[PDB]
Amino acid sequence: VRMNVLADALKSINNAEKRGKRQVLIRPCSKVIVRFLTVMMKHGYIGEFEIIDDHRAGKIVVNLTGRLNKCGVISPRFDVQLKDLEKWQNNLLPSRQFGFIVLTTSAGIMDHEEARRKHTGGKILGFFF
Amino acid sequence: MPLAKDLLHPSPEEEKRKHKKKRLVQSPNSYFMDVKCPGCYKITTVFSHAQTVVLCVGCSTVLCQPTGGKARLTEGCSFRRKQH
Amino acid sequence: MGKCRGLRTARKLRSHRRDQKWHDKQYKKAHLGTALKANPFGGASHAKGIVLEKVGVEAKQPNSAIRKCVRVQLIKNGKKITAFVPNDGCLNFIEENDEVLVAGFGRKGHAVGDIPGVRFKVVKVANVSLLALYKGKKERPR
Amino acid sequence: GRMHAPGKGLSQSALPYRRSVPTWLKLTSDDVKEQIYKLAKKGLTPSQIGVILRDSHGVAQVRFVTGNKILRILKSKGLAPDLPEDLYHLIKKAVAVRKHLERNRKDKDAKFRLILIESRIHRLARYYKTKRVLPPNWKYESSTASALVA
RNA sequence: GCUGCAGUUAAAAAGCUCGUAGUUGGAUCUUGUGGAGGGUUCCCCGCCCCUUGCCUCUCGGCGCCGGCCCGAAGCGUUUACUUUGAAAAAAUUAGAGUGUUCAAAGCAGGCCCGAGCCGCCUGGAUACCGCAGCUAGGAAUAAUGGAAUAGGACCGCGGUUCUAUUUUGUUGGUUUUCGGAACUGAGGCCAUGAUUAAGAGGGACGGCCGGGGGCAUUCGUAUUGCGCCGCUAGAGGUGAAAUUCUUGGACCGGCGCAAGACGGACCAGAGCGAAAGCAUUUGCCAAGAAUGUUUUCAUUAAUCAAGAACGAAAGUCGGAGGUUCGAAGACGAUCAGAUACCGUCGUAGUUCCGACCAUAAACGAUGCCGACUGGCGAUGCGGCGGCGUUAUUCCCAUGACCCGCCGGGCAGCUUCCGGGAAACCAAAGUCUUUGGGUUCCGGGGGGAGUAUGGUUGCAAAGCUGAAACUUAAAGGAAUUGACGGAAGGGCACCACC
Repeated sequence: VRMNVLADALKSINNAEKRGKRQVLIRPCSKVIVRFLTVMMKHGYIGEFEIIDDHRAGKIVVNLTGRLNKCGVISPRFDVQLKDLEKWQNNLLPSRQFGFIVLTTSAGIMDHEEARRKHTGGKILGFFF
Repeated sequence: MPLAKDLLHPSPEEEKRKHKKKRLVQSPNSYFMDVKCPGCYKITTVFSHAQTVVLCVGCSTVLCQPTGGKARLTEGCSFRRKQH
Repeated sequence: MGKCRGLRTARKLRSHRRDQKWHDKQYKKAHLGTALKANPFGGASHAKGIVLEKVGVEAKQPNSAIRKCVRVQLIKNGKKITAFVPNDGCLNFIEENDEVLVAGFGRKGHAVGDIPGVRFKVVKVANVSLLALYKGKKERPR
Repeated sequence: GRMHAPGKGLSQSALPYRRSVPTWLKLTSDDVKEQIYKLAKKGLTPSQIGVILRDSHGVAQVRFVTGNKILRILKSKGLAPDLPEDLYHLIKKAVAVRKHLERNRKDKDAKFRLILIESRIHRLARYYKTKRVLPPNWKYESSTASALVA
């Protein structure tokens, strides 16, 4: 089956970081997972990552540090309209000061902090902190 | 696990003794072979897991016996791969 | 957990909850109305009746006492209710074949304290309170 | 895993990354085609065809010495069958079961297994028939099973 | 309990599987540079092929010197989503202003002059309004779309047919022309059109494997009965007895025959089956798992109301059979009583064939599918490799034993993985840092699986299933005591010998 790919992905890197690891193997490589981890890399929670290529769908390998505490998925994907936002981020984050809800908009995939400056609502995907 | 092990670059057969679809790239574990048996003097090429009787045009008319795995040869000789 | 979290599963949620709400005790009394039909009250806070005759009602163990209740028939149903009488000597201020005003104990369906079979008490005899009869700031109007 | 058994298992074929020729080989695209057409005359069906090439002839597979699959080559001629062999092999099995069932009415195990293989036909049929690979009026019955397998 | 519950044992996963609706569903189809706004690349015009995709034009303006250029007109396959507008009765609510004597309110009010100003100034905002509908922008995400038995491109031509009403000043007879439309052939031009094959599924192929199932067939010993032979007095049975059996002789020993039942030891934290279940031989009939594969198909899937198959034992109906055991029943004991435990006898039943019945502690008391996360030694099956021995023709091919590796299967051991109320559990783990998919089901203890109506059944009953009234506890795990006609040690002439 593997109904939702992204939802199975994050639990590995969540589990792996707890035990004390710094290399993982996540499959089967969706484009959606790439742009997620790109945003998550900029802020600094993970390091550079290598995309292995296969014809089947690829495999991805990540280098990570203890800075991450947990990245979760939120499924199914609800809408946000920039007044629903404040209610979401209260429940899902440890603090106002830091933590980053991610979402996708027509202006691309980004954190919530950026979307507020573009006046774009959209569909929420996950979170991390 | 020592819980710090590399996974980018594996050992030549100490981390490529694994199941073939649990490797980083999927490889077959099979090969071809350029055979020239001495009852059918022709350069035949045959797959390792024959799955079926390979016939001969010489005095003989059998070259392989299929089994549950690699097919054993009746009296044949000359193994190549070549390369793959 | 252990249940659907679809995006188009509003029907399967809102029909399930509407069924499993009936297993609650409270909800099942309110909405069937079997409460109203079975009760000697119409849901009214009080009710009025006429005395039938005094009784003595024994207590549940460990306690032993005689509790001096009454038994009353109602005006608007004609059915019978057994009603407690409060403080000492207030029994005497209730006289047989007069009207009284009844009221629930304060537990809203269940028998209270060590007295069984009683679910109601008495507040006014004839436009005069048990208090003023007891304390002595009023007298019997007869 | 399995769709009418509880089991789970891996035995799937695994192809190499490469895909050249590779170098060592012969029988240009065209040579492979006439090599195939002869086989389909003899009643060798597309699955069998690729096997009998792979085991004793120089091909790795007939998808890297041609730009098409084994089946599409046969279909372009018009010499393809009117139903897929996959559907045929399901129906082929279930008739013998029904024969054994008439000869022995106390083999409840066979009766049970027939329900599986029966329902597996109907599911497969509902793939093809929506895709306009079968007539939208064709159904599976005892009578139509008898005639279509012959 | 959507946010946000629980189901091993506390209330609780349909006996099991199939299956339509419903819900849910893998991967894959574009990036860099000057100017402008913000950093030191990066986010309105353009450029590589594209850039708000095009043309075709013609009517009504803008231009520059008849000729030429660019805005408005058809639109980019369709929707969800998101963003901007329009359109939304008041009061209420939020909320701006205002000194109601303060406030609840209210919508007012505030200024300078003796009146001699015949007046001045100012408020009565703003927000919100599920949906659905209307409007414009975005193109990520989620659905939908095209040429594979070819038609896309160009004034490319032919063949064929219909039709438009304009002009030769006008009006009538004729004929082409032009425009629109419809249909047919042969030929150019396209890089002339197919994404991969999921550590998803289906299907073929190969060699094996198993108390899997059906049908036929074969065999063993015992038990009981019968016949015959031999010896003589007790035999059965229990804690102790007795019923009962016995010189026409039992029990016991020997020999042969018949009937029905049944597959020991070997037989195991072993195997197969969806579950219920499945062990003598041999053959036949159809079926299935796992593994091997550089074969085939190309998303064909997951879970499931309706509906469907199988489903222990007992029971019911009709036939066959009836050794053994045996509800019922008749006796003998034990007991104050003893309709029981124990002994003897014994019907139904137990067995087979054909119909019914649908229930169990149908228990791992633990839904199914998928992902991730410790260590170690075994066992059954397949495949792969080997330094080693042995079996046969000295052989090779191979079997047996030895060692290691890779799959999937029944299980075990180990611990500050983590969880749990604890017992315990590599899952019952990855849960207040709560969301992978989906079905079923639970709400204090009784009343009650009763009442009632529906439905199925020949019968027995099964499924579906309340309330009145009553009560403050019922229940789970664990700990300390006491107790035990529980187990192992030790001790006493207030215990015994």
